[PDB]
Amino acid sequence: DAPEKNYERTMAILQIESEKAELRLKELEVRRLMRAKGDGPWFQYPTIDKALIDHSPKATPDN
Amino acid sequence: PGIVELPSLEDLKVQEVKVSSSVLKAAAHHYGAQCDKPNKEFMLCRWEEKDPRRCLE
Repeated sequence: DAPEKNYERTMAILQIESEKAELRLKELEVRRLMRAKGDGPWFQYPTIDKALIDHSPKATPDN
Repeated sequence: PGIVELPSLEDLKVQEVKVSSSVLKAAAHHYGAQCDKPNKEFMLCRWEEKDPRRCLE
């Protein structure tokens, strides 16, 4: 093969792997911050839904 | 937390309907038919604000 072909093939390979590595580091930091703060869509442990609440007037007023 | 609130004993004093339960049970239907308006106002307010301190008058 031509030296130019190997040169530009290597540059394309290096760009792809650098992008993947930076994305992996971003994923790790995102996971840590999401677990610590809890506000993202991940690590959202479910709680009790509020459609199971009876809102009718009950038989005793003090409730 | 907060100091709980309570009306004074002069606000709770009232003349009492001092009759037995048989007097109430005998004339229950006439009492329900004749005095519906203040009874139902009291019941609506007592069920609405859920507080006996605000439902005294």
